[PDB]
Amino acid sequence: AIGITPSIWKRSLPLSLSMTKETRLLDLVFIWRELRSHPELLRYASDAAIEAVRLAHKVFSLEEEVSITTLDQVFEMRGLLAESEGLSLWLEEYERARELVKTTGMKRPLKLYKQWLTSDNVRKQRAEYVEVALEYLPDEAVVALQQAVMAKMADRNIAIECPPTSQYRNVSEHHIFRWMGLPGEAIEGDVPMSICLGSDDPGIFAADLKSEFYHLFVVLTRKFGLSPADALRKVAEVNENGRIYRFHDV
Amino acid sequence: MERFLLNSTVLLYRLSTVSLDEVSLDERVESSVFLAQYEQARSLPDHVAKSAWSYLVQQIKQRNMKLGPVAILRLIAEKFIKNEKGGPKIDLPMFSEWQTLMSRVSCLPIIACHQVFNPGPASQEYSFRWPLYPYHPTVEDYITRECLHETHQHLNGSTSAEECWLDALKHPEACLRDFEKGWASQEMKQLCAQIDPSLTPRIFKDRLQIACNIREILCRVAQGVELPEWIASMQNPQQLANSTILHNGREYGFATVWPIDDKYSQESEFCWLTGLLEKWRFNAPEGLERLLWIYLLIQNQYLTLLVQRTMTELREETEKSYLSRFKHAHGAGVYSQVRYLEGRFAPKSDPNKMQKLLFSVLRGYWEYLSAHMSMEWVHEKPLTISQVLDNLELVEPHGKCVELALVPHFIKRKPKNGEAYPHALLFKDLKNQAAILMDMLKSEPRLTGWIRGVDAAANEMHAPPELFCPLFRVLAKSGIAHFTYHVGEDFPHLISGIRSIDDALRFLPLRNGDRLGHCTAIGITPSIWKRSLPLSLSMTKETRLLDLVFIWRELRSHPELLRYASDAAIEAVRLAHKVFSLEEEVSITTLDQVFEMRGLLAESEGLSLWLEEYERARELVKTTGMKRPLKLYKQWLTSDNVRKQRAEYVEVALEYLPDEAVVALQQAVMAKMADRNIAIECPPTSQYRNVSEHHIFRWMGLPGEAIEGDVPMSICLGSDDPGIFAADLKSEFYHLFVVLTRKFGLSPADALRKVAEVNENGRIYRFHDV
Amino acid sequence: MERFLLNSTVLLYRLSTVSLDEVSLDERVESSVFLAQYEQARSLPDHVAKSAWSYLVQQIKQRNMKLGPVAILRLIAEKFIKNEKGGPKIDLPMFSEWQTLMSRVSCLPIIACHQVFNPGPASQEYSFRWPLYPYHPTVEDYITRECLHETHQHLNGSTSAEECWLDALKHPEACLRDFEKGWASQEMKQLCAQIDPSLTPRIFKDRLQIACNIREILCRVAQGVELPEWIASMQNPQQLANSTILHNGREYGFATVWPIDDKYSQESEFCWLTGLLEKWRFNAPEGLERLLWIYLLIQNQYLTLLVQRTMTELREETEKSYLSRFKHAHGAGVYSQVRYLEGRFAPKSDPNKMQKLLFSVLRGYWEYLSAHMSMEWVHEKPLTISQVLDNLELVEPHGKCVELALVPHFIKRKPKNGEAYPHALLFKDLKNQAAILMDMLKSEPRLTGWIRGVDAAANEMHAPPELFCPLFRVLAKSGIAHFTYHVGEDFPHLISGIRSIDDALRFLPLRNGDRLGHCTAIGITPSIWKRSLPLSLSMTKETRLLDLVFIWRELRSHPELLRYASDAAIEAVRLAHKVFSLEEEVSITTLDQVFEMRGLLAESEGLSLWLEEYERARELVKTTGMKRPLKLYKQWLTSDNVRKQRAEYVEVALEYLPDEAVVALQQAVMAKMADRNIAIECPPTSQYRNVSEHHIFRWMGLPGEAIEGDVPMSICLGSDDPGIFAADLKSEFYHLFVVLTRKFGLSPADALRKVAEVNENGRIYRFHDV
Ligand SMILES: [Zn+2]
Ligand SMILES: [Zn+2]
Repeated sequence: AIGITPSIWKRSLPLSLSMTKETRLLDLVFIWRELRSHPELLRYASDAAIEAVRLAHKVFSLEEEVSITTLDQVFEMRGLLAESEGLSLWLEEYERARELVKTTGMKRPLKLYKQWLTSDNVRKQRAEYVEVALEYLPDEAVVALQQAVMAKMADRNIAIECPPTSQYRNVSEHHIFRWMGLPGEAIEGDVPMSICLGSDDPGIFAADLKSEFYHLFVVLTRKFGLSPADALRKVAEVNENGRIYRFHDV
Repeated sequence: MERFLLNSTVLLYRLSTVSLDEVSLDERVESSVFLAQYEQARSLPDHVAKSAWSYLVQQIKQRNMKLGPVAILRLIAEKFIKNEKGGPKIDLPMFSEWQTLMSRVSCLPIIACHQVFNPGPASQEYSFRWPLYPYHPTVEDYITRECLHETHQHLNGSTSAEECWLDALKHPEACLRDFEKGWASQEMKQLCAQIDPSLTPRIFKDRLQIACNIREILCRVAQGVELPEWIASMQNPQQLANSTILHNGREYGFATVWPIDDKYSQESEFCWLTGLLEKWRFNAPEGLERLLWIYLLIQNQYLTLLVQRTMTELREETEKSYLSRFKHAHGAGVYSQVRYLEGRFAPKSDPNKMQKLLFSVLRGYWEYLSAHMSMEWVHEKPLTISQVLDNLELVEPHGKCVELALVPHFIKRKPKNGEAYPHALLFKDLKNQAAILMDMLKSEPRLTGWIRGVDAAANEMHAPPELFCPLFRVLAKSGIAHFTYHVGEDFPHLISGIRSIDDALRFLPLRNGDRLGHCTAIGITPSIWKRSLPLSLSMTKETRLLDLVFIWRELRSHPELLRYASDAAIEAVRLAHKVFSLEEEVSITTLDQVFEMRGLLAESEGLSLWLEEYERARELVKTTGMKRPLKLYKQWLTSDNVRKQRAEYVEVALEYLPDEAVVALQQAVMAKMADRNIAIECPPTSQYRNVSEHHIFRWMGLPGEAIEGDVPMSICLGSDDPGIFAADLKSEFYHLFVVLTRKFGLSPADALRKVAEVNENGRIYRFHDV
Repeated sequence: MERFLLNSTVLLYRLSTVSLDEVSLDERVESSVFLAQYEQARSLPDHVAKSAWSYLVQQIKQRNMKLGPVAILRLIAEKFIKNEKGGPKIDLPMFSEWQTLMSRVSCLPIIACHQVFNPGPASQEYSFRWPLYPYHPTVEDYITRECLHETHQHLNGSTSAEECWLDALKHPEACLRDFEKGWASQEMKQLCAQIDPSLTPRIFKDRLQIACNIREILCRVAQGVELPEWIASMQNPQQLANSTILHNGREYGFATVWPIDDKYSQESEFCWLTGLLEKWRFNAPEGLERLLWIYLLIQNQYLTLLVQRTMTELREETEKSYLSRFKHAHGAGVYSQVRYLEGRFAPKSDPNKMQKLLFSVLRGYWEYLSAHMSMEWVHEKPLTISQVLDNLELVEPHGKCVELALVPHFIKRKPKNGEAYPHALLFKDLKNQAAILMDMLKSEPRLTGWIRGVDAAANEMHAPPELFCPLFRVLAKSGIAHFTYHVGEDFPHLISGIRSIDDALRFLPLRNGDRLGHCTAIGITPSIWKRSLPLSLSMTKETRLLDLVFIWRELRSHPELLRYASDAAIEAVRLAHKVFSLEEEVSITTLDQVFEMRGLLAESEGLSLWLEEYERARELVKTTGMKRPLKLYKQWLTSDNVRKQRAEYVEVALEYLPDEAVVALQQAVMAKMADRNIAIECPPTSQYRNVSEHHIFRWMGLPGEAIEGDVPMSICLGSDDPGIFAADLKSEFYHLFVVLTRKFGLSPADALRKVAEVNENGRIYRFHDV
């Protein structure tokens, strides 16, 4: 999602895509969170906030007023174990909710999250479907969200295993090249992200890590015009990322 | 300085009160002229006026004339009118000054003087025609090829103020009846005091009678008929205030015989004036010249009062005023000057009167067409709307004649002291008028091909756009295509006007190709909008709160105006706190929710074709999260405390928002209008010294007038000048051309392109049936 | 996802095979929908489809509807159609999606559903009209002022595919006859398998009969007539495959009484569908709703097959199809929407049939004109072409109605196994057709004012342009002004298409103002021409050699492409070495000499009006130095070895020439076209995902689509969409306007200017008599 461009992500897709209300609300909250500080995307942030409050109004069947701030509070508690205190080694996260229920000001987020978890009406509304326009956010805004997630990943030093894989006609349109920073594929505000290699091709017989390495080398040398040395450097950086971020015991 | 001798309350009073044998009135004409100039054009620096008057006397004395109407008219005619090509025309460099003069003086005496003292070739028999235009071959060729399109004609009925003078003389007692029924109104008392302090209905009547009697007497001398004996008894102009004069024991009437059957027609007036000036070519009797002066002064005063403003209008409910309207829109040639004419009329609350008005309009149109094409007319003498429509169905849109599109008005009135909700009784009267219109359209479906549009004109502040939304929706379904609504004309604040335009956009059912109206609030610059205005303007709390919400909505996303958006939000929450007498906390978000429901019918569910918007509120009341907006809106509609607080007043600084922020709001509304493809009918109109400062040029994109972030908006033309006599669509087209060519330096071709784009917008956004 | 419930082979098979009392078919409708989506739009990522179907069921269930044709049609109508101004229209933002939908679904059921569940004002009596357009005042004003011009109308005869459905129902046995006579053809077997694998003529016939019977039954319920008793016996939709149903011992017919005289007319279809949906407004019987579903599916499948494709065409040889054609080109108003219409028809090999077709066309045109003007018609009832021409001579080009220009086709067929020279028998059949045409023009010289042009359409690869040059020259002398020839549509390689256009330019007798055709090869970019193509494309050796010679000719003078020119020359010499089985040395110069003689008639001198080109070769054989070119061309024409080698195949790399070189060739052909003032009729059409990638925008010069060295080429418009039902010139004009305004960001005025230039090119390069 953070490698595919909005340009080549909507190529044979219907002008309206239907999702679940829970995903729609969470997406609106995420848009607000990430575009609050963007001076050029404040309109989109505000519209996302307004739509999020509205959709929360039915999803929760709320009669009162719920602000985007308290919606954010509610949705930051998704990491809590459901059956902790609101519904040996497991003891820590059994009580992890106790700190939350101790905070005197965490009332309405807590009860709202409990409705989100247990209420049959809220669960039916969560499974409900709603339509979203393909151009709900412009390409610029989608790229801004992608680059924000990129920056988060780079800051936390989280690597991305990228094997070669529906909307790509040719392999030269793959997002691995955008991540590797090839001219014409990288976008202005991109951030390097420590891509690692993986031998996983969904629709091929008899694939190998060497096969994918050679495929990347061939694409780089023939379609991007890179010399063998430069192409080898680019593929080797990803391959070495595999070793740097290996899980093996040191 | 010549205008002050033909339009002056002081001069009229003096001349009408002193005896006709006084003689030697130069001192007093001069003093009254200076008083009139101080009252009307105060900014003359007190010595330019002295010098201008000295030059005027010098010209009169050198040319061996006497200070009087004949000399003044001769000077004006030599200065403005010539002969070129066909008939008299106005100088291109002098047309602007001529228009300013027409705002004070009637053109017919001047044209008569021109025809007498400087006639054109004695081969083109001149038939009087108003108004006088300049000549430019490019403009004439463009008019001949494309014709002119009228989209805004609703000012004095739809006729020029100059035929209203003769209509008043024809129906003096109808005019007196209207004046009295309306002089009880304060608005009117103030207006009468501001024009002529000691006017009153009685002197109004006396002045009308004096004008009629003077017209009769001067017709006698124009024909040269024997000066009847009772003229000797006539010594003091006040004697003419009455229907008869008493010479010795007997009461003689002033009436005489007139050549033309209609003695109150502008042709008759022109003939009489031409004869009088021909007889007085070399000199005139002092008393009769003073009578002519008094007649001209009375006419000009009446026209001033009329332009600055039901029954006299009812008298335009025959197939005569409309026939003259169509003949006038058509030029003097075979092919009409005006192609697509929009005809706006007030809808009547009586079905009979409505059928009446519509039959009159349609039959006048049919007669006009019959005078320009020959065809089998089915009913040679239509008597009913059905027969007139049978006749009109045969007319093809060849383009020879005018094509009519009728648009009923909707007059908005101020809310009254006690009603269920604001503008309840107004919404009612509109409901009954719309019901009559819909029953008409039913009983005659063919009337949908001639009634194309419902415009809501009248004062902006008296009813907001959100009140007309249910009516416009219901009419849309009853078969009324195209909608119009006056917005941005008069506003307590520029932000208020911009907000009104935005509310009209986002509440009215305006479809693609619809037109709004003047929309002055998004054309006038903040620089030239606060030029003689107090540093603080007072508005109503409801307008203040809505303006703050609008500012927040439009400047949320502006990185450079976030401070103003935040302050607007905070002030909006505060003002809502008293207006609603709320104890709890209301956010700007819920305020926005509350104020997006203004388009709902008040008596829908919170207080056949009407069923849809009777239940339109049910969706709102179904949404579980729309509680507090709903109850708050109900308080806004019904609560007596909230209504009193809404009518309360609060002060706002003139620089509450900087020029940059106001322009940003204007450009946001511009972008909305361009996106929805809504056109703006812009006629020429308080803060503009010169016509070159008009916002039409900003909209047209002239360098030095357009602002960086402006958006084109599809301006259409309209012949509506509030303060002129005898204006026309051709006159306004020529005025725009003259301003563009002389003040903006544009070549004739470029100026013609710019004016033609607006004119063609009239055709593109016409309401006529295709 | 709604399109897969109205156009689906799997759904049709399932619904037509299971009993009418099965009930509860949701699982299966869903599974068949996913199969249809995988078969048709494969690129949906397998979960977007799941979600879309879930949303569809959610909408149906919330609005208390049952999964079926009524619900699907209601959803589509609410989503696409409204009421604005006059009659229903499509959203401007939704028009592109509506066009894509029209490529799969018929519009009449959707318009009926809109008229039932969301009618406009009850004052505009709606008469069904196809297709549905969007509304924009600028476009409507432009159409009213300038009208639209049709230069390319040759796709399904000249009628939309939607009336062909009713024509098939009217003549089921004619349609069955055509299907069988053509199902023996391989091309057709492959097409039928690719659309519906198990189609066969027998199920074709059964489906037509089922559609007819369902139409009769549903007409009964639309009128509400007593549900005849034999409906109970009807249990399985296959029972409707036959002309009669057997209830108990008896055979009952399905026919009933119909209100309108023509029960197979689109008005009758609309009336029946409107009545059915009105009766089923709230619910419908499951069995009858399934019958309606099956009818819609059968209609859509038939239309898909028809659009993706003699006798049924012969049945359009009356003065009915042409009269409807002209009435449809004319709008609903007094003045025609289409001004200059080019009418293209296949020339018949029988003089009787040709006279027949032409009398039908001319009489339909005369009837259309008689329905719009009143004049002394000489022969009130013309019976012969001479009488119809006597009638038509009185018609002036005022502009009220359409003006017809007839253009006979020339269908090119693939060369056969054994003939004297390639396309000998084809050139023959063309010769006989041209002879018939010339004898017609002789026996009636006035027919030259109505037959203006000989177009050669059909598949490009089946006959090269050089074959038609003698025919076009002879016709030019027989009195046929203007010539047209399809080029650049389908090519084995982009270089091959560009070469074909160049050959057409330099061999056909195209004069100033002539038009070529699609010319896609010089509009499609090399970037978007190789998107799903194999890295190697195989062509014939003759095309390969000609392409190499063309590359050399065009890149000789290019300093940056000299390497490609030299390689092309070397490869051309090599390939000529086997193709000609030459032992000696042949240079590229003599190869060029050989291949410039392709315009010569084969049987001239190397193998009355025809005399000129019979001897045209004598000049060549006179030139002493033209030996080896002549003998080589004779080998090229006659030698069996050379002909076998010509039909041989060879592989060419997709990147044989770089994008730069291909663009250089395209721009060279562009420059040739601009110099010779040859226009390009560009209708909207495999490698384009979205319409914004069409080459018409490159030709129009939009930023981001035009290439640096492009040359304007006088593009004209044409209403020819290969894969849509119910398309129109107005529809394509609006589609171009919508794309320009929404995808390229152009203002309405700029977009209108760009589309208007192409439209006006249609008038400038019209073939009509001046
Ligand atoms: Zn107005
Ligand atoms: Zn074609």
